[PDB]
Amino acid sequence: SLEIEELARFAVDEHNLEFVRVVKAKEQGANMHAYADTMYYLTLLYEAKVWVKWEMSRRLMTNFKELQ
Amino acid sequence: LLYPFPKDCSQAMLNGDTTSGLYTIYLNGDKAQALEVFCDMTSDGGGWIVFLRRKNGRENFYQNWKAYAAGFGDRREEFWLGLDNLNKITAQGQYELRVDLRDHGETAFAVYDKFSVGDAKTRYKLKVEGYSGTAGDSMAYHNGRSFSTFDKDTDSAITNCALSYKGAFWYRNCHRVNLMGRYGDNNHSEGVNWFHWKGHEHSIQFAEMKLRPSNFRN
Repeated sequence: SLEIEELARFAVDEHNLEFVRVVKAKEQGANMHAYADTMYYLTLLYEAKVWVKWEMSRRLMTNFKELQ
Repeated sequence: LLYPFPKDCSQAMLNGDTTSGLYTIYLNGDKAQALEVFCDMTSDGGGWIVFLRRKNGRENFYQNWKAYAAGFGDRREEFWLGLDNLNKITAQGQYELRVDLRDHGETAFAVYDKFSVGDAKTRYKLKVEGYSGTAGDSMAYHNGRSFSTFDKDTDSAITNCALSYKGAFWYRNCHRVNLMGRYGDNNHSEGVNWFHWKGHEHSIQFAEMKLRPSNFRN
């Protein structure tokens, strides 16, 4: 829920509106492995699509977001 | 002939060859650089070099880097044209990509207005942009990725995508397209997948990827 709110705030920031709350959140599209890239479908009324992606950098696992 | 050494299937078609089948093309119209390719002359205006065909599972697509660089298979049947060939063809001008999918009497397709493959030094880096069609935009996820096989992973991969998902592709983490995946494999993400058409738990019966100059549209 804290992570979902950070995604929703990130989406509003990337679009820029003043974030009030998350109405609905669903994840879809990940391959069947731990730390697979996934799309969040957020209702906040607005509908946002936010990538949560993972990449290795110098044998460290990194996590980043993109507004779709 | 209008083009005595046709450099792709669109020049072969402009020469008056209108029947799908095997044709000799010549990279950069060089007589010394003959390549026998399968031309799809009937789909969506014709003039297409086919570079992937899946239709029955008879051919092995779970192959190493060298096989994907060189190409493998009977070009009349299931095959992969080879990444060196794709690099050299896409370097000749501005090519578009078409993907034809068929499954249990249903059909869909995707077109990408810009399609190119980098050289071996780039690990055959994919450029794929400008989606239209009915299959859904599953290649966008793969734009900018290097190629990977079970025996050559990337320094950015979380898991070995080719090993895990029984194929070879321009993987990220890992795919929304797996058209060189394992035939008939409905296990999550392991099969002949086009995510935005049939998802990760449905291996598609028939798939072709093909390319031609984008100016052929006009």
